[PDB]
Amino acid sequence: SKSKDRKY
Amino acid sequence: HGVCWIYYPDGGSLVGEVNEDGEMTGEKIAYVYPDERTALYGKFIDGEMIEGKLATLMSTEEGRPHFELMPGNSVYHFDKSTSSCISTNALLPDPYESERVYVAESLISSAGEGLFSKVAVGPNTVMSFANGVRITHQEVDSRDWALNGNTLSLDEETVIDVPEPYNHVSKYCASLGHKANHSFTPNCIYDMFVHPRFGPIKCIRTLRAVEADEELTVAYGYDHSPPEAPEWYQVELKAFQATQ
Ligand SMILES: Nc1ncnc2c1ncn2[C@@H]1O[C@H](CSCC[C@H](N)C(=O)O)[C@@H](O)[C@H]1O
Repeated sequence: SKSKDRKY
Repeated sequence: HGVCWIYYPDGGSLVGEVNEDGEMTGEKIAYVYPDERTALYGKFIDGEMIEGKLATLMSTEEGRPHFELMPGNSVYHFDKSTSSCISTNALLPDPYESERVYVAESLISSAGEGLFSKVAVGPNTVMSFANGVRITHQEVDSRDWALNGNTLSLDEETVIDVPEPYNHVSKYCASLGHKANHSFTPNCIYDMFVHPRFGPIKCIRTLRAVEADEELTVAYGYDHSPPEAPEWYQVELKAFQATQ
């Protein structure tokens, strides 16, 4: 995702 | 009659005499920030802030908080962002955050502005709030990185963004967490936060003690092997990888 702090 | 305190996991709380249904409804309810001292005191309905006036918790007696109202006429209300509105009062700063952080030129080269501590604090200290407009992962992931400098994932449904020109503090300063720069050796982390004005958002919390005027940094946490990341970060990831 092109966002900070996603939980992968 | 009894007072109740209801804590969020982040350490903020609601406090007051509850009504017959055990709801936080009345004219003398307060939200107390994680410093256990700064408060927004006044009218709440089922724990939603209708009119909170800035106050300081001066003592507690038999569990009952005793406040002193701060001077001025700083009032706050629940004002969760939407997909197109960041805030009803974009220039009204958060009173907790304003005592803990300020924005200045980053110490990181070519990184623009950064977020700095105003005072020395210990580990696990909430410093700043990351609020923004609420849009979908589809919108963000389907558009160019140049539009995604300020996007922060909130949960699996929502991303928080501070789109231009609200990324300049002269247009938006109600919260400042979007001003923290990235580091692979960060002194802060993102954490979930339930804010009485912003609603459910994220905060910047220290990992360790920090000194006054120290720059606050968080790991942006881009996926390194889906790296799905802007160029400056891909570059920085290689330097980081080298030093290891
Ligand atoms: N470690 C780093 N190196 C270079 N640029 C960085 C960086 N961390 C953050 N940035 C910059 O900051 C942006 C994310 S928002 C961070 C606040 C920004 N520096 C500002 O002045 O408003 C990125 O798009 C990138 O331009």
